[PDB]
Amino acid sequence: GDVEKGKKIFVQKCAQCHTVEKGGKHKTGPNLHGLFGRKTGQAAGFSYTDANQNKGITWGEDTLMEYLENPKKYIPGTKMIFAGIKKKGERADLIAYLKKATNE
Ligand code: HEC
Repeated sequence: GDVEKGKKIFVQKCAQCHTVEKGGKHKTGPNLHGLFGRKTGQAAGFSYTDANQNKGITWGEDTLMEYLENPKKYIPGTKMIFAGIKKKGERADLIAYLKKATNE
């Protein structure tokens, strides 16, 4: 994936609901710092659905690749109202961006 392309995707498709930085605010969706290795539904201070709390997976490259294609298919009942990113390359770029931005 291409980090710079992924940054642009994040701004267009994600940033209205999510921050990535350490100490960034929860918004409509949870702050995503530490995403890689985070268990579903475990960010303190965010009110998740039971569906997101109970999915029982660890976020990382492949679980994110699947989720982001079609969130509701991966986590039925999620309150993340986002249809998905259909192009594999776009998902890969976004994930590469997230891997950097959620760790910095
Ligand atoms: C607002 C309209 C959203 C947009 C646009 C995106 N996300 Fe989101 N996300 C949102 C909510 C309300 C939640 C919680 C859902 C629930 O059912 O409780 C989420 C959740 C995620 C998660 C899971 C995080 C966890 O701690 O388990 C991830 C990884 C995530 N969102 C990522 C993400 C990305 C990368 C987006 C752009 C493609 C994106 N979301 C858009 C709300 C909104």
